[PDB]
Amino acid sequence: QPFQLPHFYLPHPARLNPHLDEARAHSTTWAREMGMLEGSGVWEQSDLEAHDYGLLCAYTHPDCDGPALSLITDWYVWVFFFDDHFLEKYKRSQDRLAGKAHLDRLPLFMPLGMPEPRNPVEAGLADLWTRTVPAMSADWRRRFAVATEHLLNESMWELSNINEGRVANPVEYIEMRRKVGGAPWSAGLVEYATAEVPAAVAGTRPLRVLMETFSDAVHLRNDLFSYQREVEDEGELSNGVLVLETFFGCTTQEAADLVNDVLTSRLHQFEHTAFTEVPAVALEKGLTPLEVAAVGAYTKGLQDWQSGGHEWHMRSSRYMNK
Ligand SMILES: NCCCC(O)(P(=O)(O)O)P(=O)(O)O
Ligand SMILES: [Mg+2]
Ligand SMILES: [Mg+2]
Ligand SMILES: [Mg+2]
Repeated sequence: QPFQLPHFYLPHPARLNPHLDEARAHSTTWAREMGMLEGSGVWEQSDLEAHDYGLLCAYTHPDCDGPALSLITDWYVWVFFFDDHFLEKYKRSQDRLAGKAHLDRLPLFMPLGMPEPRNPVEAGLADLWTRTVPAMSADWRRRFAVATEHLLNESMWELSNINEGRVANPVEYIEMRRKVGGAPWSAGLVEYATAEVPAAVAGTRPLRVLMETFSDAVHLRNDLFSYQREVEDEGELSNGVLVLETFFGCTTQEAADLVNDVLTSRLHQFEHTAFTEVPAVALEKGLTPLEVAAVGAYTKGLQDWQSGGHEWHMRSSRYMNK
């Protein structure tokens, strides 16, 4: 173990969806149906169960019913399969050209007909997209497809950095995980689980800031938990602890300690944003009682996502949690 986990700022206790065991059973079955287990070259069933994405989603989406949790869990099974698949098939061989082609096919499985799927990533996305889109607005649809594409562009950017040996500097790292990282995608599914953000406030600064603080915080937390795997097994350079470490030339523990202080700070700004800036713009735009409740449902969702996410990271076999 390369460093000891720091003292985390954890103000709000996590809650756990009672449909957890339902989500587990369904998603493991769905994974095999998509071809993500034996024969994938990526996961065996034992891997998927040890990662425990049912537990992740039950922690991060505590209030939705059994069917919603099952769909969300499949989404996360898919997003992590895509991550480990891309690593195993393209990153470890630094196959930038084949990676590009792989990624270029995936938008064909998010129509705003579809081709036949040739791999589990394509198969999973096709399935999820058809199951999810009918329940949401046409506007959520366009935003969610964009968010999913950003995730895809992220893998490319990361691979190119690995291939050229270039670690991003601290501002570059943050801005890149903001622009193409998976926080808007996660927040996209929080809306599915809670309510879509009223368009009257969706593009305003306080909701933008709310997303910035949410994004920074979730990535920095994961960086702390996955540094060991990423640095001494994967060769992944997209990690905040590694970014500070190379920039300052400090010890691993020193960088993790500062990363965590940055994390606590982002969490502070989230709380302030959620409590003050967002309610203010809700008044300024004259949202109805119903619209205000949707906003509150969503921001509350982000809070529970973060608290649950930490409890998951402390348990999943993906991470440095002893
Ligand atoms: N799509 C899921 C993202 C997975 C990660 O969180 P992990 O540390 O678990 O590998 P990332 O690769 O972004 O660091
Ligand atoms: Mg990744
Ligand atoms: Mg990863
Ligand atoms: Mg990580």
